[PDB]
Amino acid sequence: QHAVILDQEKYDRILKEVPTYRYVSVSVLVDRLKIGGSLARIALRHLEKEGIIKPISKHSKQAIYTRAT
Amino acid sequence: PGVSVRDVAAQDFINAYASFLQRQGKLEVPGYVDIVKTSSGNEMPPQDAEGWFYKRAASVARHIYMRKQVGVGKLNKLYGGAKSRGVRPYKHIDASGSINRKVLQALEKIGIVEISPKGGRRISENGQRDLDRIAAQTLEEDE
Amino acid sequence: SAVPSVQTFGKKKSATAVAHVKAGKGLIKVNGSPITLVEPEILRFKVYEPLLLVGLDKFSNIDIRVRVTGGGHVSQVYAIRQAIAKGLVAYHQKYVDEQSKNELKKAFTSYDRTLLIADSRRPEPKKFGGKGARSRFQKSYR
Amino acid sequence: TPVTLAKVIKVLGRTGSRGGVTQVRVEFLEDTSRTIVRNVKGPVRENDILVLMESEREARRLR
Amino acid sequence: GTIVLYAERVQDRGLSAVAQAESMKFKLLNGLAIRRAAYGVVRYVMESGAKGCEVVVSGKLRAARAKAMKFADGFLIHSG
Amino acid sequence: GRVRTKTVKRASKALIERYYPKLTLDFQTNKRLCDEIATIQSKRLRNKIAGYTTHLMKRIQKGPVRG
Amino acid sequence: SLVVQEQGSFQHILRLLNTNVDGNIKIVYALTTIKGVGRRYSNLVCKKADVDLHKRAGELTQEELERIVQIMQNPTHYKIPAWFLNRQNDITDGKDYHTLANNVESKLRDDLERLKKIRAHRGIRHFWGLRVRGQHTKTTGRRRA
Amino acid sequence: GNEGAIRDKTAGRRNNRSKDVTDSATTKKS
Amino acid sequence: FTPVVLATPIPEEVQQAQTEIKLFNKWSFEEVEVKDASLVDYVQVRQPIFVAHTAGRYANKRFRKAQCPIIERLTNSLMMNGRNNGKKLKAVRIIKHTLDIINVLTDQNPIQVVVDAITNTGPREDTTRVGGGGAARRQAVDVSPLRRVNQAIALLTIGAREAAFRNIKTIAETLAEELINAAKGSSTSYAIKKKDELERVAKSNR
Amino acid sequence: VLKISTRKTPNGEGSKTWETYEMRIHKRYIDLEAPVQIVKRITQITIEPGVDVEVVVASN
RNA sequence: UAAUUGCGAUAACGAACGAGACCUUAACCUACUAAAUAGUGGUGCUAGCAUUUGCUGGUUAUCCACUUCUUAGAGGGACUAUCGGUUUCAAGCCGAUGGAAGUUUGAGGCAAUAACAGGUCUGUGAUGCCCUUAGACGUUCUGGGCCGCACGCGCGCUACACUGACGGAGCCAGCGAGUCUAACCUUGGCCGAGAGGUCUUGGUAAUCUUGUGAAACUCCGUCGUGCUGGGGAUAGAGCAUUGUAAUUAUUGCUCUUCAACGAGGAAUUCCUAGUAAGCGCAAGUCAUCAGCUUGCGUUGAUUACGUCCCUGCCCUUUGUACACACC
Ligand SMILES: [Mg+2]
Ligand SMILES: [Mg+2]
Ligand SMILES: [Mg+2]
Ligand SMILES: [Mg+2]
Ligand SMILES: [Mg+2]
Ligand SMILES: [Mg+2]
Ligand SMILES: [Mg+2]
Ligand SMILES: [Mg+2]
Ligand SMILES: [Mg+2]
Ligand SMILES: [Mg+2]
Ligand SMILES: [Mg+2]
Ligand SMILES: [Mg+2]
Ligand SMILES: [Mg+2]
Ligand SMILES: [Mg+2]
Ligand SMILES: [Mg+2]
Ligand SMILES: [Mg+2]
Ligand SMILES: [Mg+2]
Ligand SMILES: [Mg+2]
Ligand SMILES: [Mg+2]
Ligand SMILES: [Mg+2]
Ligand SMILES: [Mg+2]
Ligand SMILES: [Mg+2]
Ligand SMILES: [Mg+2]
Ligand SMILES: [Mg+2]
Ligand SMILES: [Mg+2]
Repeated sequence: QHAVILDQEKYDRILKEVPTYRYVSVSVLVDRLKIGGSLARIALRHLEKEGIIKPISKHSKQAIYTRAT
Repeated sequence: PGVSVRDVAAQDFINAYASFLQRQGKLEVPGYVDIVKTSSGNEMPPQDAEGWFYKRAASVARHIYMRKQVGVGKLNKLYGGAKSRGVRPYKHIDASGSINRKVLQALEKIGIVEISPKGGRRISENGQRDLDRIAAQTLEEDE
Repeated sequence: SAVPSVQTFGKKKSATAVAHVKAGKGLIKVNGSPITLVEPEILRFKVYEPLLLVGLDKFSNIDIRVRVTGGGHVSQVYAIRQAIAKGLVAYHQKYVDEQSKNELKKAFTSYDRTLLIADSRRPEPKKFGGKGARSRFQKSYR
Repeated sequence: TPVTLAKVIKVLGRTGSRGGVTQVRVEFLEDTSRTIVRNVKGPVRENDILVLMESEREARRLR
Repeated sequence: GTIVLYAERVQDRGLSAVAQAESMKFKLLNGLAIRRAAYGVVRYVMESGAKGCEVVVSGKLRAARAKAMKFADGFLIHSG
Repeated sequence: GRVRTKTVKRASKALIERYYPKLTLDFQTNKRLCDEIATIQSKRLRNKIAGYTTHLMKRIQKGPVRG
Repeated sequence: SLVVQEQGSFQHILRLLNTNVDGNIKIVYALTTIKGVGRRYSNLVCKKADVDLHKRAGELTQEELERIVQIMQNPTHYKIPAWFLNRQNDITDGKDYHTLANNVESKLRDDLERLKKIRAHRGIRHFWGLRVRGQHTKTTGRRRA
Repeated sequence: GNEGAIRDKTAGRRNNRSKDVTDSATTKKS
Repeated sequence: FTPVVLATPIPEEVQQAQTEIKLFNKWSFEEVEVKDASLVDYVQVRQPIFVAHTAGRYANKRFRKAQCPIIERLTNSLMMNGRNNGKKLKAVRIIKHTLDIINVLTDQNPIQVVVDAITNTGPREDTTRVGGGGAARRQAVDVSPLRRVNQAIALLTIGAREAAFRNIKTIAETLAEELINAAKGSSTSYAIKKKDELERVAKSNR
Repeated sequence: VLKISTRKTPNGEGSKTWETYEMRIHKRYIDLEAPVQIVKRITQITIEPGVDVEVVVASN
């Protein structure tokens, strides 16, 4: 199916692939990887700890993050 | 220069107080508070098992503040919502009493409210200060 | 004492919305809260709108007491944006001056989204033979 | 690919036995020395500009 | 004692069709006929100053299958 | 469709034929005149009438009208 | 931020109550694969069992599987009020129960056999195949099965 | 009573569902 | 920008990007032009307005419908199918997000991206149903400048919808992809896929 | 505005034609202050058929 | 023209009914009369925050003033006005300006002449005739039945989900109703997860329920294309309210069972603006029970401003052997 526990191997992907695309959303992560959507959402929280990605529009429905800086 | 809770964002204010309430240790959260749905309408219990009772109380504080004296019942309706009735049309059904009532009684054991004439509880002077004090700290969230 | 306080109102659908505008320090408050916090969310600029066409400096010398009764979360919005701009011109009517007043009427009606004229749309009565005013029940013939 | 601009000159009557087609005549925007009647589909008024495909034909009545 | 019945006369029975009501009743329950009773009543109302009148009888007139002769005269309005 | 009925027109042709130079091309004043020189049962009609006899006027002063 | 790895602490399909509980679906809902346990119950069982809810079934220790299995035996002991239970005040026993697993069709078949043995209406209805509660059969319930 | 009822065969639902529907159940015209 | 204040707050991000100039939610209406004639005075992108919702009236005069911004029209045609009717608010959010998304995908100007996909999606000549004599036939009539905006928004806000159904994506996202495709003739678009197939039937039976 | 809605049709034939009647009840009060005679007077010097008048003492 | 509505044409002239007028209701009034059962301004008394005078509350009346929002009385208001374009350049129609309002201003009440073997003797102490009248087809009493289920048609409800569901929080209507020889609308306190309960309470009502703090909705989250937590039929188990009486489950509540339904074939309904659609609410019924009607407000659009292609109707013409009138 997809993936809902951090495969560590597929953790490496997440910080070496997300600065590639300049539109990262909730489902962007879902489809270019194979996350469970729930962990796409906590991928966001993570990837905006010391943010690899930079936010512009945060919302309960929608998430809008750009590339680097 | 004179902060009232009527100056503070309803989401913010009641998200903060509900956190200061929770780290004030002594609210007097009922024994159950981990089995109830807040109403007969709802399907599941509140998903934040830990501190929704604080949130709930934190709503009533602001809600009795921007008001006069509200009662147990008035709250049951404020909170109660739409409700699936299965294959039947939805109607509004009120919310739990032993939840909201217990909130108010245990809001008096901290001193944010008190039984007023005309009915129901009013905000307390002891508590009217409390909100405006913690609302300010929300108001100055600008680092 | 009694102060120079013009008063106007604004309606949209059933929503009545009172306004008190005196000579003040600048506060602009709906119901009991600053006009910054009017959070039917997206419709935020729908209430900021009277404050920009005509320049924020006109509001530096005036206290705005607004309050909304009836209608909906969206009708109250227009109900206030009306009374708010309907008192600004109504202060200039009296205390200020005609000539300056009509740059305000001109700022808005060059842009009128109701603003100072009420959108007379009411609902329409339901009649018998269907659920709606125009909507009829489904007929089956055979 | 020949793409024709054409300002409306005058709107005639309404044909198509259904009624959803309007007879109209136009002014060829680059060569104003023109006047052709074409049949329209949408609600058209005077003035506004068409985009003619096979810049000839010029039709009449319709059912 | 706290309830008192009064009795007046009438504002001339050409202006109340409640008066002409029990009038047609007695006429026919005196073995009369349609036209004689109907044209009769109407001629009263006409010569009572009224703008117009209409007396309509439905039911079994010449018996058998039931009919409905309408006997009117003068000026009547209908709608507003 | 706005078609002034006869009862309107039959009175517009009637106020002009009587009181002419006491009338004018204006609506508002003519409306006032009808209260003096005539009798009309309803306020709305009064105006409805007034508004036609004032229509005729603006073309009376333009070339005579048939009847 | 539950961006968490592990190496073997996760395991898909862990058998409970001779049932097959998928490890990839959240705990509360993973357990509901079992008969007799709805979302209400499984939301409460896992609360008393000191289990972190943010987890998937696949995680959680086999002593955390032990805490939950056991609480389901007797909820009446772990401060779970009787009105959460699906067989309260039995007809032939007089105590409170929460039947689980294979034992769902068990006492259910029994009940039906109870007002079958006594040959009462609601049972006769059951037997016949028809409906048991006073709803109409003239117009509805057609297409069968 | 019920004893005759529950213990009656040729009267269940199978025996009903087995049966074909009368061909005068989609017919009117009086 | 000469930023006064008074007895009540009023933030500088409000003060500035406004009294200076009425941007969108915060994009500027200026310098965006209808990149095709005929469709202008139908694609209303000139007189500016902040939010895509106004108690306006466009059902009294026949053509007063175009004198409303294609912005607030793009929105209106989103709230569709019964489940969504009369939920402008959810669309204005759906929309406000959509311009943000598009502005990310291709830098540029998001209110332009809209227009660029409202123009290149209006069918030039269509297909009527003439009597034909029994087994009827068609005729290649041409279509209004108003129908090249009406049916434009039509095809589009049925591309974003019909996709994001039982699909993992959001409306604002598929309304950003489907508005970018047609914003340069991708043919991956739903709108384009039908538009250039109406111009095919027309060219057929003239 | 006392409203009654009923069917036109006695029995249930034909289109379901609904017709509604009103009754309109108008209330109003007037507060006076005056001695002994003016009280029983006003009740009698101001009486009319159809109009239902009533005078209240004071207080509770 | 919406109209036998008018301009006109005129062996007709001039009129009556119908349509129009009219009445209701929804829209405008800083102009008139007023208001502790409607509101606001100031002022006392009094609480919080800053103490910058100030921002915010409380006091059903402390004192006084006012009528903007409120109520409804009296009138004002619109006449499709103003200009333009068309047309016999007539009735009019179109457009732009103003205006609260310019599609009969929106929506209704009413509404002729003639006709039907339409429907109602089961609304009537309306009624002819026949029937029937103590082994009553009168009546009352107990139980059952109107709901009975291989199935054919009609109106409806909820749904298939991500523009969603669930959990928090946000929080806004109008139309309405409510207790005398009684027991209705019910806040408040307390008790109970609930549904409820118990003790008091206001109201014969712009006064009390009630700000009916309704729902869709909004935000923050949880879930994540999985017949999934979408969906809630079927069924077991328990607790409660109505009633003398709940079994063939009245209704409500709690847990558990978790089916069909993955957008619906031929065919078909309704609809032009605060309309469609979605939403919930009061009132009818009512001891109890709405998935039903009658109305109300909330959110609020795509399209049309045309035609006779179709299906109905109306007018004129023409055929007729029909007149119990093409059953
Ligand atoms: Mg609510
Ligand atoms: Mg809620
Ligand atoms: Mg449901
Ligand atoms: Mg409605
Ligand atoms: Mg009439
Ligand atoms: Mg289960
Ligand atoms: Mg079927
Ligand atoms: Mg909306
Ligand atoms: Mg005539
Ligand atoms: Mg008449
Ligand atoms: Mg008062
Ligand atoms: Mg205008
Ligand atoms: Mg018959
Ligand atoms: Mg009978
Ligand atoms: Mg029946
Ligand atoms: Mg029907
Ligand atoms: Mg659900
Ligand atoms: Mg919600
Ligand atoms: Mg009141
Ligand atoms: Mg499921
Ligand atoms: Mg369920
Ligand atoms: Mg069981
Ligand atoms: Mg009811
Ligand atoms: Mg019924
Ligand atoms: Mg002939």
